[PDB]
Amino acid sequence: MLKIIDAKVIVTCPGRNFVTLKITTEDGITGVGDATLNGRELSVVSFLQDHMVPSLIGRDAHQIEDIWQFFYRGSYWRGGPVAMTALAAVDMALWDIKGKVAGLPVYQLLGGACRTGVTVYGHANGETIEDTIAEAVKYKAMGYKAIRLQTGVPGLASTYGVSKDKMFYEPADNDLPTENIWSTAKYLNSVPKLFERAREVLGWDVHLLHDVHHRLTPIEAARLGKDLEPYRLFWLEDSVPAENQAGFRLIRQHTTTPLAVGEIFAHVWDAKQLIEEQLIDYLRATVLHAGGITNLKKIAAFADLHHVKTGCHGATDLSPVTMAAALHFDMSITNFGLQEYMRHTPETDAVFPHAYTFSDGMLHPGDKPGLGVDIDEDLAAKHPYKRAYLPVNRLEDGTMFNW
Amino acid sequence: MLKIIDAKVIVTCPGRNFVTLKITTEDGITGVGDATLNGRELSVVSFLQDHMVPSLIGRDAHQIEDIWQFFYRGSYWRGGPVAMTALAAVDMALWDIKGKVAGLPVYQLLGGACRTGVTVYGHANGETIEDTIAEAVKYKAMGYKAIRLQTGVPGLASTYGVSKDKMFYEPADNDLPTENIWSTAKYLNSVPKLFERAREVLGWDVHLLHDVHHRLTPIEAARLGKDLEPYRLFWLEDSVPAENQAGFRLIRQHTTTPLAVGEIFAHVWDAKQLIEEQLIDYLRATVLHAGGITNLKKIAAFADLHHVKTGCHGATDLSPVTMAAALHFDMSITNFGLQEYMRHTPETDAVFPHAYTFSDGMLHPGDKPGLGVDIDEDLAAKHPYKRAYLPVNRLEDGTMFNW
Ligand SMILES: [Cl-]
Ligand SMILES: [Cl-]
Ligand SMILES: [Mg+2]
Ligand SMILES: [Mg+2]
Ligand SMILES: [Mg+2]
Ligand SMILES: [Mg+2]
Repeated sequence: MLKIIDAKVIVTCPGRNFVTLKITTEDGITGVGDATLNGRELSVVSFLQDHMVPSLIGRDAHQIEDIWQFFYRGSYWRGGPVAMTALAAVDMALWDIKGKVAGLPVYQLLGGACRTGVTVYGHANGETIEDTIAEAVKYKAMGYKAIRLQTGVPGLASTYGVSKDKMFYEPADNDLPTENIWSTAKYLNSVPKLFERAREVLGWDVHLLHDVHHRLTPIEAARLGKDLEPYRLFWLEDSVPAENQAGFRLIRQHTTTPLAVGEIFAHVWDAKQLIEEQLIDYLRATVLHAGGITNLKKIAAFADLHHVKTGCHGATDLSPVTMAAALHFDMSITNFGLQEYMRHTPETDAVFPHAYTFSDGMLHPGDKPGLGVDIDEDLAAKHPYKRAYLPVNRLEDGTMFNW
Repeated sequence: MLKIIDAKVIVTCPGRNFVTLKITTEDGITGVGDATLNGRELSVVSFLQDHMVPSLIGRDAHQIEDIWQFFYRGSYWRGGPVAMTALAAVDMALWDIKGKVAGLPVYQLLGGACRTGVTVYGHANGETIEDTIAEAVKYKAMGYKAIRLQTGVPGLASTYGVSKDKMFYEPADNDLPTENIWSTAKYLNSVPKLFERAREVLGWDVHLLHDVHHRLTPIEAARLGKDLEPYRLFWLEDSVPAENQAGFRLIRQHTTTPLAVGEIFAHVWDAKQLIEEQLIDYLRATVLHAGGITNLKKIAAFADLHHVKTGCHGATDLSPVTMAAALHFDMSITNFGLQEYMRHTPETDAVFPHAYTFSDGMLHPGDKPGLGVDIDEDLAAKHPYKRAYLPVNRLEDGTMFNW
């Protein structure tokens, strides 16, 4: 029995906001879990500390699945990004604890190593095509096997994924949401040239990816996928908002460009139709926003029955605690596809010391017991919360749209 | 142009917790909206005051749909009970303001009166069948045209909906979740007798309802629905958890007992398959938990294409502000089915003075401009927040289950 004696929520902003749950057991074994929900951080803080945490106290930390079900079913209102992110933080901390008790890295509990390391993709961006390709050349030189390309839309002042930051992209940049303007036509007429040029310069062995970031309708995404077929993308991501899962049927009927979706998904139900009808090739859902290792492991098993591989999201708003958890998960499944890896700031790496390392285009979680990560509370305390929002996006006529 | 100059979240516990948003405009017109999420109340408080509210300041309150879209899309993570309940509060308050500007009750803006009043059901319960039926007789003498019946399960210490409270049921009763134990078989073998007896005593004109409260599988619910056909129930509610909406296909194939579901639903997507395959007869989703009048009006329109009527949830954890908004909505649609009405405490009614009245089995929202409800802030401040959780439920072997 590993009785839980304390559970605390820590908020810090070492370059951007992160929320972390730290659980302590009676004999001093601790675990951490990430609870960061970009642009709505404090709602999760409250969901944990005002509501979930009081029920953790006195529970046996060994009971991972029962605690998971207790919170998932016990909340009454079911799922949603706030609830599932809070649950993720508990789940990650409990797996961390399990590994420490077992004297083993978490991946050893989930099936053991299925690969030598975890292949990542990097984030090339620029205002013009030549700018983006110059960045991609850099990522290839740095040993990346896979690279996402995003580029400015001619005739629009701003677009998703293009900024002054080059090893990462940090869009939550203002204390009220930054407003953008969008034209779908300007984008559809321009973005295929990016991938034509990329293949001319970079060749055909490197994997190339693209995030549409929710801006198309299915018949538009069908067209974009066809236009991109000649360049053999690894995936085309989040092409259309996915609440209507049948929306992907039209895409799938018209293009063979592989499809990815799901960084925002909170539970299996957000992907069930997509997976069961073979409408996607990669599921982007994460241990952070879809309810932890416990839940993502179940989802991955279901995905593997339908040729779906994992392509976990990995933007900066997933802390090093999520990255550790994601790497243990990624190491231990047959149907791993790719792992996104945006670099954290040096201050973030200092606040969350961790065992995972990057070499030759792959991450590896290390072999420390548990997750192989912790939070330095003293350093965390030196970086207070700073309100910061994700941007919003409107059409040319002012219509509220999807960023 | 009606500039928003202030927006405050007020938390009060006049017999149970309620959260309320109050929006003030430049020239003094105010609106209120309910934001209460039973057992997770403080998470919505934070989602509103730490994240949404800062964007409300300076906006034109007339722009109801644009503000709705701004929050729904702008949060990035989409939907979920916390986000959609926060959004409902904003939406209710904006409609309140709109009615006030227009000098009309809200139902007059949504289509006008479609009926003389809003028919409700009440809440008969007791430990034995005789006790439950005597309660029903009381409600029938009070002029209720529809009555829900819940009764103790022989051989179980407790069950859903049975307590010492008789005009309402207030299950969030402890500062940690109260634990219950469940046997499906004991319930399936016993509950039809309640409705057999009810028809012998009450007759056939009164509408009789039952809330299964998430405790069956589809084939079990199919059986219960068949067993209850002789008694012609108005609806059989929440028979199975509904994340897998295709679960209702088996129930529908086997029984003609009418089905209701959805008090917990946060958005149209939670009901889309249920509605489009004609799997239910009544949608239970509310202006509070499914994103306001704006969203529920759209959902009701979709429902009406598939013979689905509204049966909004109306338990105590929906404040009088929700009930006002629910009644304006209920008055103004063709496909109204029934409105649930649990009584609030006298203290709750005093904190939330309201125009709506009850007579001859119907509620009517009144004819004041706006919603016809307000919050008395001075009185609200006399009743501080008190943590209180919904109960949890486990099977005989300890398995975490659905309450
Ligand atoms: Cl949620
Ligand atoms: Cl949510
Ligand atoms: Mg910076
Ligand atoms: Mg993305
Ligand atoms: Mg009481
Ligand atoms: Mg119910």
